[PDB]
Amino acid sequence: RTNENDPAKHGDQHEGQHYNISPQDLETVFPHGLPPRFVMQVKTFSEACLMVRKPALELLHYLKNTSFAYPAIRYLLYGEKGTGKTLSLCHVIHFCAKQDWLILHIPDAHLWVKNCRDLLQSSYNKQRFDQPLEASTWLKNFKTTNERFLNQIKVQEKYVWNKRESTEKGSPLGEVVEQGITRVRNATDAVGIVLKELKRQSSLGMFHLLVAVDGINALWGRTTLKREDKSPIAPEELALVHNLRKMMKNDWHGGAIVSALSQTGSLFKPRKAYLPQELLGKEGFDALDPFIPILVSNYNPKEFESCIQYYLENNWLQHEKAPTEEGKKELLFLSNANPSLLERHCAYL
Amino acid sequence: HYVDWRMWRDVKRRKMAYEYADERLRINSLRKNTILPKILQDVADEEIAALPRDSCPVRIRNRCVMTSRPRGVKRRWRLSRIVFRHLADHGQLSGIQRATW
Amino acid sequence: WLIKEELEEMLVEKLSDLDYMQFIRLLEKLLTSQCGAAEEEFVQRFRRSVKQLIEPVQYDEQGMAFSKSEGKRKTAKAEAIVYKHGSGRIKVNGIDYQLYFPITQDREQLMFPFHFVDRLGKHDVTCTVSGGGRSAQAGAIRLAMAKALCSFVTEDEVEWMRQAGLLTTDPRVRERKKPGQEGARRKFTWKK
Amino acid sequence: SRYSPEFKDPLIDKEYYRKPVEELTEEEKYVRELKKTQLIKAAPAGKTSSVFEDPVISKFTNMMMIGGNKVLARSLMIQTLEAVKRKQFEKYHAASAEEQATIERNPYTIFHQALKNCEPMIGLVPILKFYQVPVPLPDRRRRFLAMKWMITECRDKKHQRTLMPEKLSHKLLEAFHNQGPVIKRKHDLHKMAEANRALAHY
Amino acid sequence: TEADMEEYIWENSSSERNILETLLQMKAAEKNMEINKEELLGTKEIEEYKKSVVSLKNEEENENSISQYKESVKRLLNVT
RNA sequence: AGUAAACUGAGAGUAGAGUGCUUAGUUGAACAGGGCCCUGAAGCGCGUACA
Ligand SMILES: Nc1ncnc2c1ncn2[C@@H]1O[C@H](COP(=O)(O)OP(=O)(O)OP(=O)(O)O)[C@@H](O)[C@H]1O
Ligand SMILES: Nc1nc2c(ncn2[C@@H]2O[C@H](COP(=O)(O)OP(=O)(O)O)[C@@H](O)[C@H]2O)c(=O)[nH]1
Ligand SMILES: [Mg+2]
Repeated sequence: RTNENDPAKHGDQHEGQHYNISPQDLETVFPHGLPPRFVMQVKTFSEACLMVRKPALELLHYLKNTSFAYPAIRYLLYGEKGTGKTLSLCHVIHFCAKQDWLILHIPDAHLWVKNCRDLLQSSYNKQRFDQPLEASTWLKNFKTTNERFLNQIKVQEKYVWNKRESTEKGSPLGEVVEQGITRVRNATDAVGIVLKELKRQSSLGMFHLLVAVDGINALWGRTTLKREDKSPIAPEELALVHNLRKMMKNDWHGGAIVSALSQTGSLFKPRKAYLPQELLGKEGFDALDPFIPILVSNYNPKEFESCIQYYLENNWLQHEKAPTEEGKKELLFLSNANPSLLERHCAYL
Repeated sequence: HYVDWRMWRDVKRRKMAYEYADERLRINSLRKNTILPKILQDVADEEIAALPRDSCPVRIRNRCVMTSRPRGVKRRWRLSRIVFRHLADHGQLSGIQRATW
Repeated sequence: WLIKEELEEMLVEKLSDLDYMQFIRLLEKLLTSQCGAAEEEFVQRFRRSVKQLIEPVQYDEQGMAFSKSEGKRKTAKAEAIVYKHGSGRIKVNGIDYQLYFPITQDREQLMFPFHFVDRLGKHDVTCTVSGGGRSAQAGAIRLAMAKALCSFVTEDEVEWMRQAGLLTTDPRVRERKKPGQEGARRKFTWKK
Repeated sequence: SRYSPEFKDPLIDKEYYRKPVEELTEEEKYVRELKKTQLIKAAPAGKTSSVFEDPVISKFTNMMMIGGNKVLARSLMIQTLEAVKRKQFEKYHAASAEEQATIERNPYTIFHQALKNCEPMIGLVPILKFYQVPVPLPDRRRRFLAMKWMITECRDKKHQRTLMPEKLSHKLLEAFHNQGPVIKRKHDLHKMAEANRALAHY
Repeated sequence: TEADMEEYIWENSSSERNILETLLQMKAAEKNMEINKEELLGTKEIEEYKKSVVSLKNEEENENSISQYKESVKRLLNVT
């Protein structure tokens, strides 16, 4: 536990201690993305406490040393399953949001590339496919996270939604987002327009952009979605995926592209694929490189004690032997300091 | 002096099939392909049909050599199950013991 | 006492059950009659009498001590090397135990011996397993680890493990299907 | 059984082995000495020496098992425990100080108390003289009947699309509070026993 | 084609092109136009980077290889 | 009791042909305590009766 709640002052001195996110900030900045199990824990406890760690502090120092004049640099948080990459990305997202950044956050790319009942054909490009439901979902999440910047940011082009309906240069980005949401048919197109406008305006310096993409390995992998002829679909055929790759490019400046690999839900990948190349594949490695790889691993004994004491204080560990050092040692044995295994045991312990 | 007229018929079928095998082989190769004219394959079909019915290998049955039983014949010994059991239980078959594991 | 067949062979004679009972009762009376050495020697001619092997502690090139053992379950075989000192690491087929055994039941099987002797985190283990299903592999690794740990735990601890069942090879193996019945005991649906 | 009759079931209890010699009686000393000579079966994979071992819950899991999916059975059991704890936590948080004392929050305590509430004192067997007759139930039968009744009630199709964990948690809380169709079933059994009282002399 | 070689070759490779591009971007931002392809590739840092990348691409991938690669990338990107 | 149950392979035979048969393996439990009207097996025996 730390008294410091501002995400710009805390550093290594706070290592091994929880950092609280207020409910209002959780709602605004993080209406999505956060792991389902941590969401259940937050619902149970009324406390969104993430222990600060070297990975998150490192990437915060990276973003403080970043020069927006530089073309946006890529960072890649990689590791095994349940090492907390998602929560580190969320922590840094909170930092940038409190720093007034525009957070272009992708909660998970695995969802975008599977189980898409609504798969129409993009009007803007008849050779691609749209995912109106997911487009609307992410548009709503982005609006929730950056409503303030939504109005402040204007468009710089004419965008035709129908033969008679269009949006005009200089209009606020709110008009585009509203069109995408209400007119779900235009959802993917609005997502692409938003990505383009945010990229160009970050280049112009209207704000500072953090492109925080979770499970980035999905983009350059494979897809299970099948055409009306049952043919397989490659990722580029998904306008969302192609636009997200365009964003993953570093050609633009005015921000940084942070990403976090995630095997959870990955397609055709064996359970043990956790290395950057093994996940991204040749195409993904080639697209991301250059990148700064940051490892996320199990807990150390200090952070293990911090997590256990957090659960004990919250009384989550309602069993009698949980405070006992023997129970602590058994938890360490079973979870090998793995955050996800530890929590998935503590849930019924 | 075969066991029965059915075994003798089978022997005749075997001899006829062996004699006419190559002609049957080539005619069947001609018939089963998608290159030659359909008229060519039709003339081949009538030729194969005109070839003696008994020459067809399908009409060859694996009757027991020693009793001409039409069913339950082990292909490795060509003997009916009854005769195989008799010999095995009399120990006349090398290396074949009884069943216990 | 020696069984009736043993006595029959000893006497190269054919006895009866009542004959054996008479002889055994007379012998029992001879016991109870303060049989001295000169008599106990004769009696022991009719008596019949009714521990896990401690493997050597070998050493590596670096001089670190360890003990190697093996064990088989169903169709699985496991060779386990347990080091005198270790931080509880248990590498299976070059893989971490939790990764290799994605089932908490198998993890508990692995933990059972070391938990029983309260030596968790005091030994580093390398287990190479082969053959059989997941549960068979878990059982084989557990047996091998228990045997290897015997060398490092005291004799009383070894006896306690053996009593518990850690050190006893499992004789339960699949029973072969029998002809004319679906399973080893499943008789085909009784027609009528 | 491949185990010969000589084999004895292993005893898994640390305290039984740590008990001092002096406290042992002569009979207990003899038993301990004897066990050193007997053959012990290999331990079943189910039970161990964990301090969090509950034979009642293991039995309920085995009963709830279908076709050998012990993994799913255990998942369902733990999920029900968590759900019951969550509901109790919500009630405790929504309850005043005085009611917080009376509010329980231990899933195992609620589980066992509910099963005890669902145990049937008496059960009716066919007696011949056939007549359905009120007859006392052994404790094993009472516990088994309670478990089976709970599982059957949770498996009733009346619950539409509801998941086994939620269903079982709700039924467990109802029984814990001495309500629900399982308690109604126990009461129906007792009423039938009362009505057939006259036929008990058979 | 590159899909017809068992051995990855850093020369004329995506990684080589990308690292050269990154160096050019950094030096352009620094504004010192004292840079060239040969000048950038002649430094021992790029040698270490290419060595590590070749190791990762061809040899077995392990923690030691990943750590060496991370060290090289950090020294190249002037981040520590 | 590695039994039931579930699942997956392989073999016999044919040119081909089974949801049939044979066989290998995997996960893998619950009851085991009451009684004899019903079936059958006995002893205690009873009473029938013809060869
Ligand atoms: N810094 C932290 N603060 C609090 N809890 C944490 C932290 N890091 C990890 N945890 C706990 O670890 C659990 C497991 O993390 P989770 O699996 O969601 O992360 P991930 O790295 O995205 O992994 P996965 O590959 O499983 O998606 C989280 O639910 C959370 O409870
Ligand atoms: N409906 C609509 N969509 C647009 C318009 N302009 C841009 N977009 C969307 O914005 C995304 C980015 O556009 P852009 O990169 O310039 O098109 P591309 O380079 O040819 O793929 C596209 O995928 C479109 O879906 C427009 O005028 N109308
Ligand atoms: Mg994460």
